[PDB]
Amino acid sequence: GRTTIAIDPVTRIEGHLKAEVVVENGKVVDARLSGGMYRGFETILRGRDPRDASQIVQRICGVCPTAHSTASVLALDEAFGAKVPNNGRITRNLIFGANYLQSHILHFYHLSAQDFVQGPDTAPFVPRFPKSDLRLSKELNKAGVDQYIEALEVRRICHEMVALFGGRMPHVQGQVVGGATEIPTKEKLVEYAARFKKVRDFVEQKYVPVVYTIGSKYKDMFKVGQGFKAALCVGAFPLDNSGKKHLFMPGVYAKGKDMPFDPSKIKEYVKYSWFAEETTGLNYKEGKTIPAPDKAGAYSFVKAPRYDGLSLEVGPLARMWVNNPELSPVGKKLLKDLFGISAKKFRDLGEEAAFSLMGRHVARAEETYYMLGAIEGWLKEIKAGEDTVVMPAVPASAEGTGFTEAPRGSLLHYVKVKDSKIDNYQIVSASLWNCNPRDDMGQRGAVEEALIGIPVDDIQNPVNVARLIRAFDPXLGCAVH
Amino acid sequence: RPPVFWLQGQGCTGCSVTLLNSVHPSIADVLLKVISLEFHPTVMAWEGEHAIEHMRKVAEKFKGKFFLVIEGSVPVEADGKYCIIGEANHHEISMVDALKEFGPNAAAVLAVGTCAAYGGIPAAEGSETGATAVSKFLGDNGIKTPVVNIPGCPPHPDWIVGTVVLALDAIKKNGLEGGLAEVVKVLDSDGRPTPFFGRNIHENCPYLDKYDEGVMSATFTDKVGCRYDLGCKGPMTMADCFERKWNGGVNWCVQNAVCIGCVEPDFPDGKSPFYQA
Ligand code: SF4
Ligand code: SF4
Ligand code: FCO
Ligand SMILES: [Cl-]
Ligand SMILES: [Fe+2]
Ligand code: NI
Repeated sequence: GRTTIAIDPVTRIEGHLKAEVVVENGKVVDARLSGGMYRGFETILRGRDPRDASQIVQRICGVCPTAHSTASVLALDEAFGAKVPNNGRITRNLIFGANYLQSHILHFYHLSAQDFVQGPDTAPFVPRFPKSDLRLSKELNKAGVDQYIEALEVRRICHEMVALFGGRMPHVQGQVVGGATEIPTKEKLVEYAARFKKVRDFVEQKYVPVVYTIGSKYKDMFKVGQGFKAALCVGAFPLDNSGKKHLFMPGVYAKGKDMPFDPSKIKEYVKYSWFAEETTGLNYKEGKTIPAPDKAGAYSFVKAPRYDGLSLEVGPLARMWVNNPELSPVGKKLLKDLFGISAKKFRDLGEEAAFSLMGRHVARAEETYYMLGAIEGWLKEIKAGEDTVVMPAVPASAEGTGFTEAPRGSLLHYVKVKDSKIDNYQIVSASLWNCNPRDDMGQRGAVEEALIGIPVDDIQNPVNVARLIRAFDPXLGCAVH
Repeated sequence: RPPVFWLQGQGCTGCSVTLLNSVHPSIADVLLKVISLEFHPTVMAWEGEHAIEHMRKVAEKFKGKFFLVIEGSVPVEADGKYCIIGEANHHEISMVDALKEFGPNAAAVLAVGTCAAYGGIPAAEGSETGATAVSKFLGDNGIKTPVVNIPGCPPHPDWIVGTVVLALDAIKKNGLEGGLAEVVKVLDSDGRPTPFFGRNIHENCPYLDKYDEGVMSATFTDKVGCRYDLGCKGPMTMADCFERKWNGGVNWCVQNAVCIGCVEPDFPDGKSPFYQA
């Protein structure tokens, strides 16, 4: 009748995740996600010089540290009254934009591609499920392998681009309250542009085409994994110095309807989370982190964030859906050639196909393409030699919030400063929105709900369970912190 | 090909990402010919209890002969429940359990990253999880398996591949036993290889003259003066960043901003505030 399947560790994601699903008549009919590892950055940050935060918060997650760095300095800029020079804003975008490219490339090839591509007879590519449902021709499988290897060079080059104005990566030194620590010189801009060109080539010629092509051999995967079909974007990549227009404009989508994003509507629930019951339902500005690992009923160190009581998902899909940009020229051609679809903007594909397992991989590939244009824009806008930082004094009393989009979705950092020290620091991260447990009202998290209906016609090889999860690109370091 | 199991406790996966940045000419050979990376949750094909069972089967077949890479600290509070790394036979496996199971039967343990080496950020002021350095945990539990620390937050990939290579050479010359004896001959009192951590950043810093002159940059973007007043921790830090630099030689912390002493046992607390002398 009903079979429970627990997968711990879910692999080929970042961090510690357990998935437990119930399977009835060949489908997932229930799901619970557990983030199994906790560090407690929100309490570790208490009492430090607020400038230290932009270093500490990066160790939340070594795959997306520039997202945390960015959110933190934006929070500190606000709290310190610091006016980031124009050239510093652009430099920051160059540092952070380069890791979007690394992160999406890492995710598709090095995390996700083994879900569809058979690796060779060497560890860690073997052993695996005897019935792994790997459907690609010898030729397309070989392209998959060839590109996973090439991608190892490309993603490393991305990190080289990050380090040029960033200092090193993981964990940039180059972003601080007040802007960026190093003025781009003509020479180093030549170096960033030369590497960006090789990345651009790979994304256009290899990555976007392979996601569509592999996608075309797994069309059933566009029909499952919808969940709530509700999305959040909080905005990212300031495009002028006045905080108005952004590369990704904020918005919420739910039940077929677009609405504005109002961060006061965010509450984090803890009934099913290992935190003290009296801390449930707080906005981040009043957020508290009191761990309760023995609490009865709870099953995760991830809190449950709700927007106006809604369970929402985040990430490239959510951003591309909210913003609805033009599809890339590769996507447009491949949609036509391989799927028989003529589309012009992202939403032309329809809610059902966009919010599906494979739709999320396609949204990530498209967003990567969309990021090339933004970076090329910043490379034109940047001015060699122009100052990129101001040096503000630490205030005795202040508060600040930084909102941005991490490669995996919406991120914000709130800081409260008192006696020139951190009094409260709260983080609401991307994978916190996606991989969270039930809220106090028993409503499931986005990935939990997206698991409902996933096919498992063979309980001994239940491959689609981790496949659905991996389409969200989870990082539980971010989710839990 | 001896197996390697890569276990993550309280880490941020940054030690795996830094390794993926390696340009070391030996790295592909290490992974394809030298060892077999049999368990690594971020990159391996299999999952869950299947992955765990595979690790356990290989551990048994290679008892005494496999190597453990540990990334992240080990939290001991609340009976190990702040880090659960898997489940098999209906039993959650904490990082505490995993180290007590695999620790005794490994040939050696590489604690990669300042977390595993020394506690690092998860152990810093305000933390509540009992996060513990690998070597201390193993000792507290009477496990005598040798440990080498490769610290840094994250380490330079060449420090990781570098230590494997110097370990590989020591074993080829003298066996598993003679080999390991020779590697202690190059570890400092903090258990780290003196080839990478034997030299002080500040004594080898290109801005040393400015430091001696008393010329201090007042803003991060002034690349002419010493970074000391901006918070540079170079004077108290032992690493070769000044020479090899980071990410294919394109930059390093002191050129770009300041050194935060990421390789040192007191990181981060003893290095904080980061942006004041
Ligand atoms: S304080 Fe830092 S920048 Fe100054 S000479 Fe020493 S290591 Fe170099
Ligand atoms: S320069 Fe200092 S902070 Fe940067 S990697 Fe080296 S030791 Fe760590
Ligand atoms: N990308 C990313 Fe990290 C996550 N989830 C953040 O925020
Ligand atoms: Cl990022
Ligand atoms: Fe949080
Ligand atoms: Ni992350």
